Amino acid sequence: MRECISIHVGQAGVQIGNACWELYCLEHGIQPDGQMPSDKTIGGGDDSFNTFFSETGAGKHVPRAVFVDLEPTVIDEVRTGTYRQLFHPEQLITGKEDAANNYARGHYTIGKEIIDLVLDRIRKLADQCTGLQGFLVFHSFGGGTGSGFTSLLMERLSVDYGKKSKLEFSIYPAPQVSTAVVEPYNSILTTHTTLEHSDCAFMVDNEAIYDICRRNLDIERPTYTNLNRLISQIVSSITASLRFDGALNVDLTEFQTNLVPYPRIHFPLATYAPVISAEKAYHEQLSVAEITNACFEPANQMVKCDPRHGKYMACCLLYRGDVVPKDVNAAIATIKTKRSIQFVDWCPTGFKVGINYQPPTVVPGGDLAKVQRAVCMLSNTTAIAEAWARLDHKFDLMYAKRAFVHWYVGEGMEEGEFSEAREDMAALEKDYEEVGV
Amino acid sequence: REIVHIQAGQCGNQIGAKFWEVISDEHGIDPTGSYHGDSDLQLERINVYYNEATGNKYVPRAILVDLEPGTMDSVRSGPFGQIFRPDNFVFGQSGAGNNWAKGHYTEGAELVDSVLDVVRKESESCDCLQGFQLTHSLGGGTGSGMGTLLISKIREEYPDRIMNTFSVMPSPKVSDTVVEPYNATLSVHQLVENTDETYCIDNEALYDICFRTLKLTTPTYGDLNHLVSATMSGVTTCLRFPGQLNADLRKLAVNMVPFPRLHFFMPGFAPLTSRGSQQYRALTVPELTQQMFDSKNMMAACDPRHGRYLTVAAIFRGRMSMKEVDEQMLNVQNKNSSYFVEWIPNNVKTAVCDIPPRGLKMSATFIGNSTAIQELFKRISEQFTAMFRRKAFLHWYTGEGMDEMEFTEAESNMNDLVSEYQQYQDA
Amino acid sequence: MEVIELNKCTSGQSFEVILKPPSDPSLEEIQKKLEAAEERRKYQEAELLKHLAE
Amino acid sequence: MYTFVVRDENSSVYAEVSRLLLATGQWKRLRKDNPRFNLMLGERNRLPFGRLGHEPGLVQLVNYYRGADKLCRKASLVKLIKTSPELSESCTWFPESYVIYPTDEREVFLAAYNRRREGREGNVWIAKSSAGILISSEASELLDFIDEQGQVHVIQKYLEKPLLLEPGHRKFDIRSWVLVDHLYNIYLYREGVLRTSSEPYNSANFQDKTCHLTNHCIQKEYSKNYGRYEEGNEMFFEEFNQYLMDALNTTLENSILLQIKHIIRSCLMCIEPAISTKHLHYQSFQLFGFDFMVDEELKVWLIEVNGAPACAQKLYAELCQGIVDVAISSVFPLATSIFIKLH
Ligand SMILES: CC[C@H](/C=C(/C)[C@@H]1C[C@@H](OC)C[C@H](O)C(C)(C)[C@@H](O)CCC[C@@H](OC)[C@H](O)C(=O)O1)CO
Ligand SMILES: Nc1nc2c(ncn2[C@@H]2O[C@H](COP(=O)(O)OP(=O)(O)OP(=O)(O)O)[C@@H](O)[C@H]2O)c(=O)[nH]1
Ligand SMILES: Nc1ncnc2c1ncn2[C@@H]1O[C@H](COP(=O)(O)OP(=O)(O)CP(=O)(O)O)[C@@H](O)[C@H]1O
Ligand SMILES: Nc1nc2c(ncn2[C@@H]2O[C@H](COP(=O)(O)OP(=O)(O)O)[C@@H](O)[C@H]2O)c(=O)[nH]1
Ligand SMILES: [Ca+2]
Ligand SMILES: [Ca+2]
Ligand SMILES: [Ca+2]
Ligand SMILES: [Mg+2]
Ligand SMILES: [Mg+2]
Repeated sequence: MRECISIHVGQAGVQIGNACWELYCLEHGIQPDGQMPSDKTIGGGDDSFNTFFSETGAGKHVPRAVFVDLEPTVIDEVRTGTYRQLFHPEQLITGKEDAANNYARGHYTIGKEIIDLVLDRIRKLADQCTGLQGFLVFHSFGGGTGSGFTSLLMERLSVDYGKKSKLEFSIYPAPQVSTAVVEPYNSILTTHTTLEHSDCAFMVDNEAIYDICRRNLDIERPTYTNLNRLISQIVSSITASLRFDGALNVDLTEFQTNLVPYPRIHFPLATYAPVISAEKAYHEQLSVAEITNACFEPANQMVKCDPRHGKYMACCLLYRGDVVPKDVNAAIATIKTKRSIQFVDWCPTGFKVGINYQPPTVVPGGDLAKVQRAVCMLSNTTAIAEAWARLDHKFDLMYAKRAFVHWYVGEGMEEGEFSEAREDMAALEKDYEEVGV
Repeated sequence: REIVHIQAGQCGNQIGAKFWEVISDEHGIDPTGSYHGDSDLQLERINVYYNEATGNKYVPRAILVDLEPGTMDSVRSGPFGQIFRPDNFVFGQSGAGNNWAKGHYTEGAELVDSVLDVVRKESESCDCLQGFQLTHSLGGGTGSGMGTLLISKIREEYPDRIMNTFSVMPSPKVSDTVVEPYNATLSVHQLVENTDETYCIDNEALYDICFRTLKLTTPTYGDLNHLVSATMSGVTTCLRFPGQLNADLRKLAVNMVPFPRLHFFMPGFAPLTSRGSQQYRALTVPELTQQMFDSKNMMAACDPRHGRYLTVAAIFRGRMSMKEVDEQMLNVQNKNSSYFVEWIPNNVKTAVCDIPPRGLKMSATFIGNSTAIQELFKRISEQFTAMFRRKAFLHWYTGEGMDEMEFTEAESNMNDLVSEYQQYQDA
Repeated sequence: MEVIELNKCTSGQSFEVILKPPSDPSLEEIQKKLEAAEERRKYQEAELLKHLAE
Repeated sequence: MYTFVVRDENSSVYAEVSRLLLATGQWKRLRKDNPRFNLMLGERNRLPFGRLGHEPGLVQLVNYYRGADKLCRKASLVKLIKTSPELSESCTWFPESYVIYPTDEREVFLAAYNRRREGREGNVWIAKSSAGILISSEASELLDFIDEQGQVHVIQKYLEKPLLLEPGHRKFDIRSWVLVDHLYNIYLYREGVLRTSSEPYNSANFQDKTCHLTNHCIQKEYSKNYGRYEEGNEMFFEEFNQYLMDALNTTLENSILLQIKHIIRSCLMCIEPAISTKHLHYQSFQLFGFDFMVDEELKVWLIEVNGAPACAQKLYAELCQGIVDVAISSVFPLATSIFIKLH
């Protein structure tokens, strides 16, 4: 058994992390107090769920997790919330004042003063790992902490844990729920600095989650709670292969092997189905062919883009529930003749398929109906570069007039880091064009 | 976390006192410092503006400054006068004679150290101080001259904290002395350099609103101050109640100020309601939105239709449909997209608080960083120049040791500010 | 279209469907950047304090 | 009211639409880089489709189907018809074509060409490209002409037996106008044009291009007595149908128009799953210009499809009005039909 440490940075990372660990506990039968009746080995063991949970002599199942934020109010809710008994106080790290939506403040000014405390707390977790795989890092692009402190942390983790894989779950900014005008700046700055330190990154555009919540869950104005419960379902289907017995994506390195042939092009598009309103009185259970076909609908993607106008490099189908390989193959055959699914010439046209028989768990009283089968498709398509183009364009509009740049320089960042980061993004866009055009 | 509030001079203390009356009521604090509210949303961020004293007593983190005792005697005698910390009253006897030089250089310089003693004591007992807010006028002597002296001294001791002001701009329509353009130009010179956010509250706009909109034949300062305290309550709502957006002074400044000198905001409020006047009619979300963007509802006497918005913050208060608020806010931007600069994408941010202000079921507060604010500084500059080209009334200032060169520099800096707004109005 | 690498367990199964075959900065360098940014903040503050002293 | 931007000035069809838009009093034109538009008259090349449909509170409509260049580029169309199941290589309304690079089909073309020399059948081909035409009877000079240039060329079967209008013994090509809206309804304009030739068709020398190429530019300049039978070398549908009834005892609907509607519906329903904007975050529509050939057996051939087409002079008012009525007002409603719905 090989352990995984989850790191949750800033408000978005912390609140999504809470959603995830609530869901993990429901999926594994762990009570809020940490007890797990079905675990017959007290205070030890190396089962698959032990990759995410350590155990105390008292039978408490403790998340291998660290929460970090530069102000205390979000993590305070964890300290006094339903799952407060779950976490050790050392795992919950708060500063005094936040990065004020300023990458330079989170990275240089405040990050310098807190980075060593965070690494010390991570080392305490690592010291209890017989074979650490690496890290799963949750954070927003747009926040000052999520962007700036995360990029510093990723750099230092490459130093302290050079042989360890690092995966990201990154919240891409959407004006409908965004809090800062400078989020395009923070997103480009943190992508440039993190790019060589992240092996695989799952971007989630808040706009897509927002619209899925409105359209499929009939929520008039979705809140972060609505968004985070949907996001945790997708995160859970992505990380289930690390937490349950299986043969596909059983370790962090396998995400890179199966999804990222080119190191810079390490942003797989996630698509999830079905998303069904729990308020619906009568539900019609979608078939394997129907949820598999929904994976090629832009309306179900975590980032709105058009895969018909890019090329695939890799494609993984992750089913949960009542699914057998016979029906998946009959579905894939049908879809191939009716959909625009073009791979790059130097890659096989194929799918790696994983099935977990346990259906998706839902939070009691949440917005998501229980379904008998669900699927998350992870696909590395060049079409996700549309998201970079949108982001780089908003950057260009503001940076041409140097709007807000003085906030960053006032924190000791050089103005040249803007153009250096933007040039890296220009080369990233060109890389996607070379692969897919 | 904590904010330290300073109010200086007659105008600053009269609007400051009404500000504390209003928000004390919203947070359920009675005139004796006891909490008597029914909602926990009232206490969740109470420490932003109030210290906790034993006996469950909440005391405003407020410093009251003046160079004459009169207005602050009235504050002690007023409705909520017993709520202020008696050690936080700092006052002289001589007055400032509506003279910026007396406030800034002679009379105010004698009193400034003991104000900083009280500021230091309040800051030292702060868990994590955000910064400072100052209320004052620019047209007199204490609030304008000593207020800006205080700002400079506070920046020197707390260079990494945010400095915010509510600055009342003088107008010939509501004027006490002819030297107001001098005091205001000297003050703007200071504000451009040493504040992070300044709310420009124009007595010209306040009068016009009382007269034309509220149908008050003879507006008094009390009527003017009713609009200001309601606006101050609105613009601080995001700091005082739980919320996601512009929740502290620094995040607000980062969202609102694209260039450090252009930090002068036009505030507005809807619905406009006068003193003691109860209108019981429900105001729909479309009506709130249209009225808060309406030129007639702005409290800096400039026409936003003549300029472009760099940034906008809107705060809705009361129980209402958040879907409707989003729809109406997008409706205004999509239908009138020319009034918002295209090189700052998504520059309008909306916040919503459940707790409405007293007397209203719903309201909306507007904070705009519009290039049309140049019209306010143009107006002051013309009134300054009409007198200064004849050196009229200057002896009041040279008698305090000032030189004419300091006037020329302050005028030059304000005209530069005007030019910088016009630059981004055409960009 | 062939199915390869079919693995089965009591919790699920996995396999692969093929349709068509094919045709870092060091610790010292990080601290250097952090300290250089700190020195730039210190210089800018010193310039302010010098201005206020004037 | 509604808003739109203009990133393509040279569109004579969308200038009249933009003028008609403003003439309604309910439309307003924005600057070029203002993202708060309901409608984009986008650039023909490098259109940033990736930035459309991401503006909260705006239904966004662009005048182009992303991915419609497959039908509108010559080599792309030859590859589409051959490789698509719905169209097949055995497509009987499309002349035998071969993509030839200076994915190539040099050997496959030499095989069918030499076949035509063995049986002594008509063996005249034509080289053309969407970038620029050389009609020849010998293959060694068509391959040499593709290599002097440096772009992809197609070699298509030149219809040696066209239908000839009398008097004049002259060649014509038919242009149809098809509007496909956001719901992918296929609307064929009731008015087409015949871009005729001014000088008699001459099968002896393919050297003089004027009698073989029926383009309006090649006739406006290279032909003397240009426009002596009809004004501007353009015969509209009421006159051509009268000639078909007089000269051939048939109608334009029966002998020609049923085939034209068939080809329009074949090509468009073919790419429909690859370009449809149903359930996409931004909608699309596009006006297309089909170019057809009619041979002496009254059989219709498809020549090419133009995604950025110009309109005949006397039909600018009616068609642009239909563009505003069916494509734009159906998405943005204002406060007889000139189209034939192909379904
Ligand atoms: C959008 C930014 C704003 C600029 C404007 C031009 C705004 C835009 C809208 O009001 C939200 C216009 C409003 O819907 C109607 C049509 C009912 C208008 O008849 C009300 C009074 C006239 C108006 O002036 C022309 C007003 O006083 C104002 O300001 O109109 C400046 O804040
Ligand atoms: N999906 C989702 N997005 C969130 C959540 N919280 C914040 N965001 C998004 O994250 C971005 C703001 O960044 P935050 O994570 O709040 O900021 P931060 O990391 O705490 O950094 P600072 O507050 O600047 O120190 C915006 O785009 C928000 O829409 C959340 O709980 N769920
Ligand atoms: N296979 C073929 N048989 C007979 N004539 C042909 C032919 N291929 C092309 N032509 C003639 O050549 C002319 C131009 O051909 P084509 O339509 O490929 O050029 P183009 O793309 O410049 C036209 P447009 O400007 O209308 O889009 C046509 O008007 C037609 O008469
Ligand atoms: N809105 C408002 N303006 C005031 C009030 N009192 C004075 N003013 C204005 O303030 C300016 C005079 O400054 P004042 O504060 O009285 O002088 P100070 O005591 O030296 O600071 C003039 O522009 C007056 O119009 C008040 O209570 N409300
Ligand atoms: Ca165990
Ligand atoms: Ca590494
Ligand atoms: Ca004295
Ligand atoms: Mg935060
Ligand atoms: Mg006075």
